[PDB]
Amino acid sequence: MVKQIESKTAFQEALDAAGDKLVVVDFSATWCGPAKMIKPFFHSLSEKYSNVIFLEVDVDDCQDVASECEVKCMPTFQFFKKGQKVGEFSGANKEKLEATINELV
Amino acid sequence: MVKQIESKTAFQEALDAAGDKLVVVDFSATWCGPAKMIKPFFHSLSEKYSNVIFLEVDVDDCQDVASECEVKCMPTFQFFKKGQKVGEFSGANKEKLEATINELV
Amino acid sequence: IKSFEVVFNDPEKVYGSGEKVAGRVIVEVCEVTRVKAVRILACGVAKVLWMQGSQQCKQTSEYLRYEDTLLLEDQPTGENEMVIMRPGNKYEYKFGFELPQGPLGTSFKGKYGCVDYWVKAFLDRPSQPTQETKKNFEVDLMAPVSAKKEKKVSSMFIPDGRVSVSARIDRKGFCEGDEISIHADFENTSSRIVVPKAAIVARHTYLANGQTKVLTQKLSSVRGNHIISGTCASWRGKSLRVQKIRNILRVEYSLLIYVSVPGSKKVILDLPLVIGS
Amino acid sequence: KSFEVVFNDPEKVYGSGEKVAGRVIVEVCEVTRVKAVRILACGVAKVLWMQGSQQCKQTSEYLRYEDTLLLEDQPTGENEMVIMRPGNKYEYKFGFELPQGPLGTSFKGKYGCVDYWVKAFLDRPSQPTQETKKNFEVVDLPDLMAPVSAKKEKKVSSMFIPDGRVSVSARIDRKGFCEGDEISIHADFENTSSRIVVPKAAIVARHTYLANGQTKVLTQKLSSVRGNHIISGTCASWRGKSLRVQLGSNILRVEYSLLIYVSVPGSKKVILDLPLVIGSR
Repeated sequence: MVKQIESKTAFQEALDAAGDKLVVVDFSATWCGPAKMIKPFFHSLSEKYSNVIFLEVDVDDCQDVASECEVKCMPTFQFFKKGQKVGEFSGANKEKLEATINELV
Repeated sequence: MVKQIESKTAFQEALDAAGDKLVVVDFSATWCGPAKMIKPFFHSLSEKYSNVIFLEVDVDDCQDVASECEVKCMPTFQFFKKGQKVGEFSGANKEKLEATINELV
Repeated sequence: IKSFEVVFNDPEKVYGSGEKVAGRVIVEVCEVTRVKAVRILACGVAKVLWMQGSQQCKQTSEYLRYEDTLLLEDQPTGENEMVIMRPGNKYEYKFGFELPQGPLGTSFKGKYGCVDYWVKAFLDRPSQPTQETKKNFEVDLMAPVSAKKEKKVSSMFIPDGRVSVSARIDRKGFCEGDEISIHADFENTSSRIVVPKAAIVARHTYLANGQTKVLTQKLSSVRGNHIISGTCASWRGKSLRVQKIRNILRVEYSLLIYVSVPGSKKVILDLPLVIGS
Repeated sequence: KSFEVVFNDPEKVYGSGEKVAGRVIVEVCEVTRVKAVRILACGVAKVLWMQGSQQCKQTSEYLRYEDTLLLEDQPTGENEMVIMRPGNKYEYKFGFELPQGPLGTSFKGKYGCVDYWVKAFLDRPSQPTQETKKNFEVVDLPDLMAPVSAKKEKKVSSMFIPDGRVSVSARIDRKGFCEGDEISIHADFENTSSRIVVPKAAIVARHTYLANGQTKVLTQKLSSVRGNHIISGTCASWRGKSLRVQLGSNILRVEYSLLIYVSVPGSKKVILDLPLVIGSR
């Protein structure tokens, strides 16, 4: 399951919430065709990989975290272990996303 | 009657074969309304003043008589005696015509 | 001089784009007059103006510049022979000109602008100052502008690939020196990498060689990050400067927001501006 | 590869005023960078003849129209550059109107011709400017050396001469003169009106030129004569009264008339207007 997210302090939280567990973040957007298409696939993967923490951030809602994280486009996905990014890619590609998820757990 | 001058020669002969008599010359053109208008009158006069000699000159037929006499427009009337000009005026004017005649016989 | 007037054939007419204005200048004098010429100028000038916060901001744009020297019908000789005018008769000079099709620039004949047409005729007389007679004739904006465009950009594996651009700015009217601030969303579900761009362009309509010409100048411009297939990106306050520029009737201005697409035609928004000083 | 001027109505004969429109159509077999696509469109007449040993020529421009073409995909305009791959047709649109007046009227006959055409220049990478030219036909809606002549009559009435009239007719030998020759005028004038009238003649020139942004016309009385006062109730004639013929490169053409008119005091002039061609040595 995927925690919607609305503040940088709410963001800090999850970075704690997950222990040693890798955490994937969809920086998404409402009006974006490709991010809308990938949302569902992002949701099911959260059902599968419950050893992993999924989160969403709306780039328009959190202009601030989007920037703290140099996000340029949507969907962009970023991966952390311990708190520090280890993965990240852009584009609505399910396969790449599972592939990266696995390939980083 | 009016005598038709056909040339510089005819002209000279007219002038000298005249006597002491008064010669009147209507410098004329066949396309000129005013010259056309006064022709019959010139002619009635010739029949009346049978002691005056009446010539006509076509300025188109004899431009040479015309320019030697310095005719500039038509009808122009010139008046002679012993080869020599004693009168002149221009324009289709019966009254003026009869006056000069009686004034210069 | 007894009377010098410009009179149109339909004195009650208000005129339209591409249409023909005609009539005459009529002159009567008390005493005889040597006249050196009668000449006409016809103009159209819209003038758009406003106060930013509380500042003097204004653009002027012409739509007619027409001049001719007029000629009495019974006076065929030419402009290097003066005419003798006399009491009694009433001397009549025809003129005829025909407006340009396209705008006459009423557009913001509103709270913000206004539009001046008229005809001056001039009487030139030896050792005199030319006399003149002037006769008129007839023929939001601080609201936000926003626009959108989509273009199918297909692929064997993405036969429904699209590219779009949706754009917004604060108003149509800007002072030299300002920043135009841009809000824009770009989508790219096509197989190409695409690049979004913007430029302010200047279209000078100018008088040259019997004409009738417009030249396009590119002023400030920016370029965004390339956008890979299956993504979107955004401008949020990304800003373009309005620079001063250095026989032209007017300059029309536009903001162009376009996404350039390799192998295909641009997807172009053209957003009209008004730009004053 | 292909570089072709293509009119929308390939068969039209254009009339004065109409507007001429088409496309310049550019096709390529390998990738090219284009600095500009331009056009110039002209219309010009040359009247040309021998006057004995010596040639006399008048040249008239009816249409001097230049311009740079923009493609729809060039929205940043023309100090910007284009990129031409094979396989699609590049179409540059162009238009203009024919001037108002009388146009030379497409000819290739005894004393010369009149051609209108459109020229398309192209400018590749680092190359000189290639060319294509295509004619179009034009039509305005008497032999140069035949005699020209006219007559006119006006009622100049009088309370005492109601049928008062002034009339003139004149003839000249040809219509074409070289600068320097004289025009020998044959004219007959009749005046049955109550005024004294004065016959006059004059060469008048209309210079058509480009001031901005227009085609203007400057008119100039260029040489004239004055006959004798013709008094009421008379006629008079010119027998070859003779009359000599003697701004910038915005000067397109000049048109000439011999005016032979009569002045009637307190009434309109009576005017014959005989057109002329006037060439130089």
